[PDB]
Amino acid sequence: CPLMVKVLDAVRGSPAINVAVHVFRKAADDTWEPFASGKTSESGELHGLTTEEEFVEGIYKVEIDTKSYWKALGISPFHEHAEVVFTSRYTIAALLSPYSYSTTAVVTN
Amino acid sequence: CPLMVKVLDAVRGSPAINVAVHVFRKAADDTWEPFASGKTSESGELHGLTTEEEFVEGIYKVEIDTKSYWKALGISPFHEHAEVVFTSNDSGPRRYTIAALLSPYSYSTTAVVTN
Amino acid sequence: CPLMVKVLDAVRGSPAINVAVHVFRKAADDTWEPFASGKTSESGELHGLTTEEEFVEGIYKVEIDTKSYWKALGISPFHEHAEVVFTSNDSGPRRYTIAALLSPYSYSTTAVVTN
Amino acid sequence: CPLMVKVLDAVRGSPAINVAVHVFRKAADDTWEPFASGKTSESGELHGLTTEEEFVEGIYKVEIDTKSYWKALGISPFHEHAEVVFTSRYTIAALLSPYSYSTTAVVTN
Repeated sequence: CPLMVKVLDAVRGSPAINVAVHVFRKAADDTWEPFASGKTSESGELHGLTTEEEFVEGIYKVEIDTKSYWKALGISPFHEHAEVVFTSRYTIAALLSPYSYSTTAVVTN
Repeated sequence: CPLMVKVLDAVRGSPAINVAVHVFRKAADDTWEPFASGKTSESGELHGLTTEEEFVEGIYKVEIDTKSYWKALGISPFHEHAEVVFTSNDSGPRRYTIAALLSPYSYSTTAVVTN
Repeated sequence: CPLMVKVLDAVRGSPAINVAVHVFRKAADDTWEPFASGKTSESGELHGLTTEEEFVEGIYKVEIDTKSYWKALGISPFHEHAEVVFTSNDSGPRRYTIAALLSPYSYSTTAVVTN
Repeated sequence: CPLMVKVLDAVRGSPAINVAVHVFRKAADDTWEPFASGKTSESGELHGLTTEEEFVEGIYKVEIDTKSYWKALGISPFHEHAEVVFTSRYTIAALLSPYSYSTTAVVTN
């Protein structure tokens, strides 16, 4: 798999577990088409979203449902989600706080 | 002025100047409607985007054109832009500062919400 | 005033108020000598730490007491403090803003250096 | 090993390779005693710094030599190093830019 998503919780110092992640690809008609989705594991990682064959050149959006994550912990956060948009191994990492997030791409191989 | 945007450059240690910023509001048909826009100043700040009267409760998106900024500096970037999506909340008086710190392969955004 | 410190709270989305900040300068015997200190204001900013005349080229450490801040909010933190160590450089006129964004298990610090 | 250090480069979107890391422990006389050191690998990770037996309760400082890293890439950075100070699995992660860094602790098991 050429795409992995890793989510960390900066309040608890832990992986962010069971976070929903949705991936979209921009279609020829300029709309966002749903591409893949999943939930982070106990390690905060989401593997297997796609394959080398399916992950063609294009514009991709990774939407991380941070709001549901914080609300399940009792926290009303600022952001609706964390959005990562890029043109195409990619690791998309997100570090979450209730009123802040950071995202980093690590691109290897 | 209930909404300000501030952008910093983590490579040069400087305000990120002349960065395009677009604000959208989610419409009833679930599309994003352009709302306001501008360019960051020499202090990296964008003031005057909206008014207390216009900035009603709703879902907003602030799109920061980071890719064009890094292209102007000759540094290859990862992201097309930085997007900040939030629901505003008129429970008490509020001012929103959306702060973004930019690196070519990383950004962070923070909301500073004050009375 | 060539050196300012600004601290934000990523959990509450607010300036980090009443945070103790200590500045040190490296002495000839390689020890850290206290130089200046204060507490952040209601805007999360600490002004007036030093003067252009006092702030000569050297190695400085800015220590932000993040642990006491999180203890006051009742949130268990990881770090004892946030430390920012840098060499100042009087090649042209400069102002230094040391900005820190605090979470209980994470912080980021950025230098904004302007003419 | 109860302590791992991971360093990422936010300019290139890559692990930060061959970064020097020094660990100190505060002694009873209130001085910093050198505890362990190493260099990050091709994955940006530094494993094996210590053992469960050696990593007793105490105050630790992890000093990451970011200045040498940037200077080897032609960049004159702001910070002399990134310092992480904490009282005691710990993963200390640092994300580096020339005028900014972030550090996050991920504490598991």
